Amino acid sequence: MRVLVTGGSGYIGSHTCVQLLQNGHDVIILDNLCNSKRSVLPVIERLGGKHPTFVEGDIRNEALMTEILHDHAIDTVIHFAGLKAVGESVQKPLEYYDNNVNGTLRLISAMRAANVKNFIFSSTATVYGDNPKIPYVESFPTGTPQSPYGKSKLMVEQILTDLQKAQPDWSIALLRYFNPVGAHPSGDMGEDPQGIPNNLMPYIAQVAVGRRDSLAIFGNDYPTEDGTGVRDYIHVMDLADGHVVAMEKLANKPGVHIYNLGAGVGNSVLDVVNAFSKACGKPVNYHFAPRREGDLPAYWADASKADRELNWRVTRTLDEMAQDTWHWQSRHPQGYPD
Ligand SMILES: NC(=O)c1ccc[n+]([C@@H]2O[C@H](COP(=O)([O-])OP(=O)(O)OC[C@H]3O[C@@H](n4cnc5c(N)ncnc54)[C@H](O)[C@@H]3O)[C@@H](O)[C@H]2O)c1
Ligand SMILES: O=c1ccn([C@@H]2O[C@H](COP(=O)(O)OP(=O)(O)O[C@H]3O[C@H](CO)[C@@H](O)[C@H](O)[C@H]3O)[C@@H](O)[C@H]2O)c(=O)[nH]1
Ligand code: NA
Ligand code: NA
Repeated sequence: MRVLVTGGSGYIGSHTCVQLLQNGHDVIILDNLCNSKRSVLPVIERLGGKHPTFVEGDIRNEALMTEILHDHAIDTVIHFAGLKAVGESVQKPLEYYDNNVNGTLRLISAMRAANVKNFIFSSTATVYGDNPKIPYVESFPTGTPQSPYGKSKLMVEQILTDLQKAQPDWSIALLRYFNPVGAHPSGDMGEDPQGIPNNLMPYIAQVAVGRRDSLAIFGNDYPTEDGTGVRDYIHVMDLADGHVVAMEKLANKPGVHIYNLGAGVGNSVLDVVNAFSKACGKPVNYHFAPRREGDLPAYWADASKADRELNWRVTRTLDEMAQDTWHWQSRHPQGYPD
């Protein structure tokens, strides 16, 4: 199929692009590289075993999107592009609503112009809000996210649902990610955050690689087995695979298909630390710090729907997630080249 992968050079989009190419689809990446580098493209190429087309641009550019879609005879669009730093979203709301909400709206607006009607959105588990019912199920109503980032995602899910209804031939999937970690098994691709990592794993990897002193565990007084926060960690390769199936199965299937993407199991901070310590052959240094604003104690997915309906499920373990992350980090300590 002809797919447009926005944010395609980004972290999750780069691995999805490799897997799309392995399944022989025609890929066209669209990225403004505000959080990624060209240096990945070649890697995507190699690992993908085929050449994806890249266009540097912005999702907010209605006319460009509309051109790209027409020009490349796009069949479906995978939209990973946007801003996702929770914390900064609290300092700079405006920029989050503009790139996520408005960026999305520009993109879909163009889709509408080019007669494009198959779509896959990068959603979150945060949409569930502060839901005491765990694990989370798609049939639960949505709550009120603590952050502007959380909010932009949800708002986009509403806009997309409202569009789908007015234009019922559309095929829209709302892929709610949980906690994506890990890297390409080759160790040649991986998450490459610039500056201080806001996420557990990268942070961990950074301490491990020796760039950081200690991992700060935000809280130890939670209502969990070990007192640390619990999340459903999902290998990025699993994620990718899923995106490939969603796209292949959902195309031209009218409706709003909501699916949770996770391992459907919970792991605590210490758990992750332990997996990582084991993978890197040494004790990961950490200490306990206070609770992180906004943080929820524990949650994980109920990913039965994806299983039944798409026949999709996670095949990688927590161990590999740590191993592959260590491999990457250790093989490319400076990340992707300038
Ligand atoms: N990684 C996570 O922890 C998390 C959890 C759930 C949701 N997601 C979502 O999935 C998507 C991908 O996340 P990720 O980890 O790969 O993020 P990422 O930063 O690695 O991917 C974003 C990419 O999009 C590009 N970009 C940003 N805004 C742009 C714009 N307006 N126009 C064009 N390109 C733009 C960035 O350069 C980057 O390549 C995002 O929407 C994110 O909200 C990921
Ligand atoms: O240095 C750190 C970082 C994280 N944590 C804890 O680790 C868990 C994971 O936190 P983190 O990796 O930052 O993930 P999230 O808070 O779980 O949010 C990520 O995943 C969310 C969906 O679950 C999305 O809303 C966001 O896009 C995404 O960045 C949490 O309980 C944190 O308190 C620490 O103790 N120390
Ligand atoms: Na502020
Ligand atoms: Na960062």
